[PDB]
Amino acid sequence: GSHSMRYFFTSVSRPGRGEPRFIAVGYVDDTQFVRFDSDAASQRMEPRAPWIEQEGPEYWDQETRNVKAQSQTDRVDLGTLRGYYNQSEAGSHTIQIMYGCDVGSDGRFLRGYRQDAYDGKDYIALNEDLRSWTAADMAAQITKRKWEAAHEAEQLRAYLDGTCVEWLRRYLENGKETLQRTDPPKTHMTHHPISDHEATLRCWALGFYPAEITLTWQRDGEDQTQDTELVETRPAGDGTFQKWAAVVVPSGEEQRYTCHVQHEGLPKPLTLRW
Amino acid sequence: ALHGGWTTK
Amino acid sequence: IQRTPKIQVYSRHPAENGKSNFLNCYVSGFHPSDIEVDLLKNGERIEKVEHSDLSFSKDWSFYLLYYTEFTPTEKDEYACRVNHVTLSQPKIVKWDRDM
Repeated sequence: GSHSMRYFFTSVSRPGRGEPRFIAVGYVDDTQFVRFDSDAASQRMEPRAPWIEQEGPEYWDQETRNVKAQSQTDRVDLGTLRGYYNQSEAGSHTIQIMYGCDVGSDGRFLRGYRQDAYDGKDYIALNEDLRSWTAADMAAQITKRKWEAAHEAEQLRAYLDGTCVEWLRRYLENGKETLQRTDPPKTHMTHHPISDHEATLRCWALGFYPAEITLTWQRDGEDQTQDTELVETRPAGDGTFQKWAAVVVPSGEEQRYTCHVQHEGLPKPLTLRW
Repeated sequence: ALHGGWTTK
Repeated sequence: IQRTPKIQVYSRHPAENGKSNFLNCYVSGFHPSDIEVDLLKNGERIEKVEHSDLSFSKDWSFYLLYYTEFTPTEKDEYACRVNHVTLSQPKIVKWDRDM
């Protein structure tokens, strides 16, 4: 199916405690493959997947230089945005950045993106046409005018729909064997009395990849998203994911409830009953 | 591979 | 402005006493990024605990996975202890095999 390459950046100011903490991570689909931590001993971009380690020292040289320049740009922007928002130099603040590209199974460019945040809220984002910007408030409009004048969208577009796709295609080929394929979810159900008259029915899905999945509970056709407890999808730590959903039912009426599972490795939507 | 371009905010 | 973490403590593979497994504490949905996460065995902090690299979701909230190899014994109690600015007292979530 489709694939993605995404880079995530976080810069957190440390007032009076040194330079800002900077952490950068690269993903292909849901698989991390590179990392950089300003507080780590290497001070280099590091491999985190087997198929990226075959890259030569000139690759790691360029990636280390480019990730450090991103950290130095964020240092400037932390001070600049503190001024835009009229904040003191004493508080800690966060800049987060995400950009990347998606390709189809044929390798064709589908979409590129770039989004920036300040203190966990939207700041500025590139539009899907890769030609215009959307600022979230009047402070971020200052950045937009500066980027519109410098024609930043043109150089960024050349990367997002050009170089980004180029490297993603190469990574998909270099890691074709061990890149996590669509692993179907293993499903089962459990039953947990909470009293003499009620019980918790929990619907499980384990060891699946990718992370996208849908779990729903029906009671005689009708839906019960209100009385359903749904946990966030969670990593198993081996490359696969897990998720469960639970409903409290009256003892004796368990047969009136059905769980429904949807994944990309499922030919048809699985349906379970206790 | 990362983007090698930086415009400050 | 500040969002409190959601905590899930769980094992990678179905728990079976005597068999080596992996104890996970997945913390997500929090902001700001500074957080303290300790895994506990019978109330005491496991010393060799690894964690993933900081990342975030579409809503910009952060998530982290702390993990360590453990050999579950039915008498041993395991828990995850998390401290965040949104918390007054550190939150302790005990490991339950049915969740």
